[PDB]
Amino acid sequence: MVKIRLARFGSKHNPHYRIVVTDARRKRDGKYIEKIGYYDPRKTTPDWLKVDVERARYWLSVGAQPTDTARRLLRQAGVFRQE
Amino acid sequence: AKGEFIRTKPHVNVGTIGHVDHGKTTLTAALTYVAAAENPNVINTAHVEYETAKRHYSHVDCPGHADYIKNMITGAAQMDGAILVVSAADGPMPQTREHILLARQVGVPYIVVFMNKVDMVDDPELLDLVEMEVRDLLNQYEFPGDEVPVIRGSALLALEQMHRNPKTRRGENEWVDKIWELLDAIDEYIPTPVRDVDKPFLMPVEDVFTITGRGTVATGRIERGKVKVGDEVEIVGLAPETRKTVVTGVEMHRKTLQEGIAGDNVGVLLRGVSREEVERGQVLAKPGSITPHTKFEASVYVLKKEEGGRHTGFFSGYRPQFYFRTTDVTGVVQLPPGVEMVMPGDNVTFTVELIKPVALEEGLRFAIREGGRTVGAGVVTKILE
Amino acid sequence: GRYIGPVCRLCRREGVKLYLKGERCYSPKCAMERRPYPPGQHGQKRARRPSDYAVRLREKQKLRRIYGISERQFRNLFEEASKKKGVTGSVFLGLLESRLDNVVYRLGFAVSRRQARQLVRHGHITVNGRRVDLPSYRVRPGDEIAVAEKSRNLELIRQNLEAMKGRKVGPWLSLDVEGMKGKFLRLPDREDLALPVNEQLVIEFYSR
Amino acid sequence: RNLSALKRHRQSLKRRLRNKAKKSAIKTLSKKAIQLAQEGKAEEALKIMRKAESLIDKAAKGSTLHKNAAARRKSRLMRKVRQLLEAAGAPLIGGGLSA
Amino acid sequence: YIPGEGHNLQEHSVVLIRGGRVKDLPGVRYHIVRGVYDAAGVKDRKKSRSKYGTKKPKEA
RNA sequence: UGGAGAGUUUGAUCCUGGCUCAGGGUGAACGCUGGCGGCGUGCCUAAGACAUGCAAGUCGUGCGGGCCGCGGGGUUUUACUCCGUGGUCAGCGGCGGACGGGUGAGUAACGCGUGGGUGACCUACCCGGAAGAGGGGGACAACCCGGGGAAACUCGGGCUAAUCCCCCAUGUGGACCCGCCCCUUGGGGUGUGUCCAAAGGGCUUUGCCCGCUUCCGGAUGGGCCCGCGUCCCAUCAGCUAGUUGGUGGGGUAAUGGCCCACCAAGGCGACGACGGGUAGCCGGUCUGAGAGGAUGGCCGGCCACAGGGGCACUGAGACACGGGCCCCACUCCUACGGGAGGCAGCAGUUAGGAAUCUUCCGCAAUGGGCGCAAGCCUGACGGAGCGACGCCGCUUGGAGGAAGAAGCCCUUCGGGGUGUAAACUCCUGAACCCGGGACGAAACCCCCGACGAGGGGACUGACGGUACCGGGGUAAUAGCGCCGGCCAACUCCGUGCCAGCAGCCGCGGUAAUACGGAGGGCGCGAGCGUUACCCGGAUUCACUGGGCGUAAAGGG
RNA sequence: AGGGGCGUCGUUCAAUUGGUAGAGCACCGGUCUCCAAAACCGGGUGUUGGGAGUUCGAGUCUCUCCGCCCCUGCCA
Ligand SMILES: C/C=C\C=C\[C@@H]1O[C@](O)([C@H](CC)C(=O)NC/C=C/C=C(\C)[C@@H](OC)[C@@H](C)[C@@H]2O[C@H](/C=C/C=C/C=C(\C)C(=O)c3c(O)cc[nH]c3=O)[C@H](O)[C@@H]2O)[C@H](O)[C@H](O)C1(C)C
Ligand SMILES: Nc1nc2c(ncn2[C@@H]2O[C@H](COP(=O)(O)OP(=O)(O)O)[C@@H](O)[C@H]2O)c(=O)[nH]1
Ligand SMILES: [Zn+2]
Repeated sequence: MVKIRLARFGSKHNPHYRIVVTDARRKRDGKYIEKIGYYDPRKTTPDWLKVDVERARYWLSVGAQPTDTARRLLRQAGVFRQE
Repeated sequence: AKGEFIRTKPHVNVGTIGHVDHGKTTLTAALTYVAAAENPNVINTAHVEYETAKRHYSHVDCPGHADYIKNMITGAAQMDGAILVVSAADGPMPQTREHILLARQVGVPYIVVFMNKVDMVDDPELLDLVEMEVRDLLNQYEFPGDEVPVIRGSALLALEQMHRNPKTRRGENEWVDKIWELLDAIDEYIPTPVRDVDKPFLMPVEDVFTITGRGTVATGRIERGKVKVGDEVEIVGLAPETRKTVVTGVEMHRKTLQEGIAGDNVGVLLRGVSREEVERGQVLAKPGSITPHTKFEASVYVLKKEEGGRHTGFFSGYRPQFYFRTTDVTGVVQLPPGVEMVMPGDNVTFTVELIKPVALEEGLRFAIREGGRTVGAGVVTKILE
Repeated sequence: GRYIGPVCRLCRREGVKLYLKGERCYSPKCAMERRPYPPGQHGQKRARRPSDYAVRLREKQKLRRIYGISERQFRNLFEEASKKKGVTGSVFLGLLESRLDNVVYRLGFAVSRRQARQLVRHGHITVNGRRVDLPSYRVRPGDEIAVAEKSRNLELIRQNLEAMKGRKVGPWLSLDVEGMKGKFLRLPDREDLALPVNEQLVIEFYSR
Repeated sequence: RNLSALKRHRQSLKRRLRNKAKKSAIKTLSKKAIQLAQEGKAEEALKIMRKAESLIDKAAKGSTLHKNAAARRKSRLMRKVRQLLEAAGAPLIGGGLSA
Repeated sequence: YIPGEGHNLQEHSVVLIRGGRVKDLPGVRYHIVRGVYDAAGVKDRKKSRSKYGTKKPKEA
C-alpha cells in the first residue's frame, strides 16, 4: 500500500533523507508520490528535521502506513498530537 | 566438498629413480595403495602423496628415461632423498647409472636402494650380485653405498593383492609385507633437514595449473619462510616486469592446508593472475625480497673429464645452459682480462649475460650443462646488471 | 605540487622582479638585482618582438607565479571569476586574494608566500577560532586570522610579528600585532593591489 | 538444490483442478439449457438455466470466474435462452428470466 | 610502420597497432606501438621515451 | 553577459576551395612515471560458456501430527504416553515468491516522449462508511502399513484437523434478464422474476486485538485507445486477404479482425506506403555565442528480455529471472529405463578483447516480505577492498646563503650559463610512535495515561579503535611532453636523401634551432604524452548564416 | 613439459662429390656531378641461426640452446 518512508539522499557518510509518500513497492530512492519533508541524522544544522503539517495528516487520512523509524519523526514534529 | 588438512607428523619430500622399464613408476603406485589401509583419507612427473604412521610424504615419481632430463633434473632438487630402484632380472644399466650421477649433481643426501623384480629368475648370486654392483657404483660416486638400506621384493605382485580388497594389514600377504619393509626402512636412515621459517618467503615454481572457478595455481616446494591466505607476494623471473598479487589459497595435496612453510610441495592460488602471466622457473617471494637479473659473476668450478664434465675447455663467448632453480637459461660468457682458455678444472670467475631475466641473488647457487652433460657448478658473486 | 625550485629564476624570466623569497628577494640581490634578464644559456639577446600569444602567456604566468598556485587551481579560479556577476578582472584578483596562505602573508606572519603556505599547512594559522591547514581556503568578509598557541612562542612567528611594529596593512585588513588577529574587512581591489600585472590581458589569455 | 516454492506448485495443480471442473460444469449446463430453449422446453429450460446461473455466481465466489466475467456469462445465457423461447414458447416456470 | 631506429620484429612477431599514417609510404596507415608484446623499446633512447617505448634508464 | 583565428595552391596578388592545427569532452585504452586522502566510478567486446557458495521467505494468535528435552506420572509400575511445555522436522492452510536485483538481445513500434480519453475496464495489502458472520455435511496430506526404484521419487490401502472443500439459510447489498424514468457510447434510479455471502484465532473474556463476508467510496498502481514528435537508403515504388469495412458470435477485467462464420470490396502510398540497414526511448550528457550538432555510460522514468523457442497453470496481479510443461542446444548423474540444471542476481572462472574489480563486513542505518508480537529472512541496501579511470584537496620543505665551488655545457681564452640552485646554517615537522576516540540511534518494545495525545525507560554501530582530538616527531617523491613555423622555448657534436622525423607545410644529399645525444630553455605536474571517438573552429549543408557569367553549380 | 621441421651474404637461390664457402640482381668505392641516375674502372661484401662435439678440417655427421610452424601434454 501507499507508505510514508525515507528516501536516502546526500552522498556517503552524509545521510540525508526525504520524508515522502511513495508506494510500498517503489525503490527506496525511486520515484516518490510526494515529498513532505526531510531529515538529517547527524543534526548538522539547526533544522536537522522538518515536516509538512497538513500534508502528513492528509495521506494518513487516506491510509498511508508510516515506517516505524519514520513515524518517530512524524511525531517528533507533532503530527498526531490532537491537543 | 574440499576436505581440510591438518599437520601432526613432520613432512618430507622423496622420489624414485632407476632405469626406464625397471620398477620405480610401479612401486610408487604400490607404496601409496599400501599406506591407505591403516590411514584415513588417501611423459610427465606425477607428484603423488602417501602418509605413514611416523611422517607425511610427498614423493616425486619422475617418468625417467633420457629426453626427460630437464623435467627430471628439476624434481631431483625438491627431494630430501631418492629410492634407487633396481631390477633383479637385469641390473645396473645406463639409466640406473645416469640417474644416480645426476642424483648427486643435484644435492640430494642419502640413498635408499630397493631391489624390485625379485620375483624373477631365482639365483643365489643374482640376488646377491646386484646388491654388490650397486654399492660398487654408488661408492664409485661417493655415496654411503656400503651402508644403504637395500630391501627386496616384487611390486607388480605386491599390488595385485591390494586390488582384490583395500584393507590388508601388516604381513598378511608376505609380499605386501616387503613393501612395509622399504616403507618402514625409509622413515629410518633418511632424516629431516633444517626448515627455517625465519627467512623471507620464497618458493620456486614447478608446474602451473589453472584450477577452474578459482584461478591460476603455482605448485612448488617452499624454500624458506611461510605463506598463508592474505599475504602479498611477487612473481620474480621471466616476463616484462615482476608481478605482484596476493595468495588466496594454499593447499597440501589437493586438501586444504592452513599455513605452508619451507619443505612442503604446496600449491598456491594467486589473486587475479592470468595463466600466461605465470610459468616455470619464476619464484614466489615476499614483496621487496629478491629481484630479476641478467648479468652476474660466480665462483664457478669447471669439472673435469674423469667426472662427466668436458675435456677441451671453452673460450670467452661460450653459450651453456645454467640451472639456478626449477629452470634452465642460456648465456654468453666474458670473463676478466686474460684468463683465457678455461679448460677442465678451474675456479674462474667469468660473467654471464642470460637472455632471460632470472631471479638472481648473491649467494644463490646454480650449475652448468651443455650437450647433455653437467659441465660445472658455481654460485653468484657480484650482480652486475 | 606548488612548483618548488629555483624561484628567483622566475623573478627574472618574467622581467618584473618577483617576491618569492620575502627577505633576499627584497634585498640588494633579488637576483633581478644583478640579472634583470631571463635565465638560460641565452637569456640576454635580441628578444624578438613577443607574439600576441607570448605577451598574454607571460602576463598570466606572472600573476599566477606571484601566488605560487598551480595551473589547475589558477584556471579554476579564473573560470569561477567569470560566471560571478561583475568585472571578471577585479573579481578574479579578489578571490585570488581571499586565499589563506595569502592573507597569512597579507598580514605579516610570513616573510613570503612560499612560507605562508608551510605555515597554514603546519597548523600555526587560525580562522574564527578553529584552525585550518589548507592554503586554498578562501577567507570571507568578517573573518580574523589568528596564529596558534603552540606557535606564538616559535622563533619564526617572532621576527615576522616583529616587523609588524609600525608597518601597516591594506585598507581592507586590520591587525592586532599582539592579539595576532586581523579582520578581513572587505575584498581588496584592482587598485589596492598595486600588482605589476594587467588582468584584462590575462582575461584575454583564457579566450582562444 | 531445491525450494519450498514447490508448495506453491502442488497447490497450483490442486486449485487448477478445482475450478477447472467448476468451469466444465457451467459450460455443460449453459449449453444444455439453450439446447432446450429452441426445442420449446420453456419450462425445464428456465429450470436448467436457473441452475446454470447458480454455478456461475457460485464459481465467481472464489478465484474461478474471478469477477464479473460471470455477470457476462450470465447475460449471454439468459438472453440466448430468452431469445430462443420467443421463437414459439412463452416463459413457463418463473425461472431466472423475468418478464 | 615501425618507429625509432632498429627493431626486433621478424616474420612472426606479435605487435600492437595504433592509428597514425606515414605520408611517404603510400600504403602505411598505422603505427606499431613500441614496448608492447614482441616489439621492444628503442635502445639508448634518452629523449622522447614515453613514445618509442624504452623505459627510463637509471643514469647509473 | 555573448562570438579571436592560423598553416598550406603563386615568382608575387586577390578570390575560390579542400586539407590541417590551437579548445572542450570520454565507462576509456597504450607509453613513461608514480606519494596520501576524500567523493565518484570500473566487461564499451561473446545476450559466449560457467566450478562453488549465497541472492525469498515467513506465520504454531489457521490446523493435525513426528520427535526431543522435561512439570508430574495417567492406572499403581514402563500400560490409554492424556495433558504442561519452550523448542524441532516436515505436512496441510495463508500471505509474499509479479516487488527489490540484472541486462539491452529484440524493437522504427502508441516502444518511448508529450497531452489527453475510458458511457470500454482492473487494482492484493492500506484508509472511511453500510450490513452481516445462523445451520450443517465432506475430502486429502502428515502419520500407520504394503509395493516399485540406482536415483530423482512414486503407487496402493486406511485414519484425521482446520482460516481447506461443499450444501441450506439471512440478502444490508450486489449480479443478470425484460420494463420504466433520468442521462446520453455500456452511468444513475426503480419495479417483478432469478441468482450469490462468510472462519475462527488469541487473550488479561457478555470486551478488546487479529482475521472473515457482501456492498458503496477513498488511495495507490495499472490495461486499453487517441492527437502531435521519434534514424539512414527511392540504385526500394508500388504494398495488402483477416487484407479494409459490415452483421452476428467466441473471447477478455474491457474496446477491438483480438479470433471465427457469413456479406461487402475495400484499406495503404512520393505528406514516402512496402522493403533493406541500424537502433532500446526519455530526464538528461558533451560541445556550441546561439541556432544547432553529437550522445543516451553511472543516477531517476518507461519499455523489452531471463540458454534458444512455443505454451498454459496458480493467482488481485505473471503466460512468471532463482515456478511448471514441451522441443532444441550444451552441462551433469545413471545400475542406460530415466534423472538434474541455466549467474543478463552478488562475488569468482574461463573465452573473446586495447581493456573493466574481492569467491569481504554487517542487517547498525534506510527500505522490503511475513508476524499480534518477539522476531525471522533480505549479495536491496549501509560499508570495506583492488585500479591515478575521473574530479576535488595535500605533500615532496620554508628562511637564509658567493662579483657565483665543483661537474657539466657553451666561449670572440677575458668569460658566460646551469644558480640562490646546491653545499651549508638556523628552521616548521608528511609520515609515524603513545594516550583519548565518535555523530550516524531512536523507535518498534517496557510503564503511567485507554495499547489515543503526551511523559519516562532499556537494548542496539557492520564501517572502527577509522574520522576526529592531545602529546611526541625524521627534511622526508619527480616525472612527462615540447623548443623549424602554426606555438611558449636555442646552442655544440654526430650524422650525410643514411639513419631517422612527420598533425599540416615539410625537415635529412657534410656546417641540420626540424634526425640522434648532450647542455640549455618552455609547458604542466602526480602526472604528463599517445591512439580512438563527439562537438568546436567549419558562414565547409549557410534557419540563424552560402552560393551557380568565367572558380563546383541554370535543367536543351 | 615431450615428437618432428625450417633457418646460409642484404636478399631471392647453390656446393646431398664432407676438401675457405659459389652465382643474378641489391649495393659499395674510382671517374663525371652540388648530390644522384645513367656511363666507363674495379669490388664478394658471409653471425652457414647460437655455442660446444667428433675430425687432419664440417654448410654436410653428434649434442645441447634460440625463434617460429606443426601434433599431442596440462585442474592446488
Ligand atoms: C646438474 C643439473 C642441475 C643442477 C641444479 C642445481 O644444482 C646445485 O646448484 C648444485 C650445488 C652443489 C650444483 O651446482 N650441481 C652441479 C654439479 C655438482 C657436482 C658435484 C657435487 C661433483 O663434485 C665435483 C660430485 C657428483 C663428484 O663427482 C664424481 C663423479 C664422477 C663420475 C664419473 C663418471 C662416470 C663413471 C660415467 O660413466 C659417466 C656418466 O654416468 C654420465 C656422463 N659421463 C660419464 O663419464 C663423484 O661421484 C663425486 O661425488 C644445487 O643443488 C641447486 O639447488 C640446484 C639443484 C637447482
Ligand atoms: N616381471 C616383473 N615385472 C614388473 C614388476 N614390477 C613392475 N613390472 C612391470 O614392468 C613393466 C614396467 O614397469 P614400470 O614400473 O612402469 O617401469 P618404470 O616406469 O621404468 O619404473 C610393467 O609391465 C610393470 O607392471 C616386477 O616386480 N616383476
Ligand atoms: Zn628574488
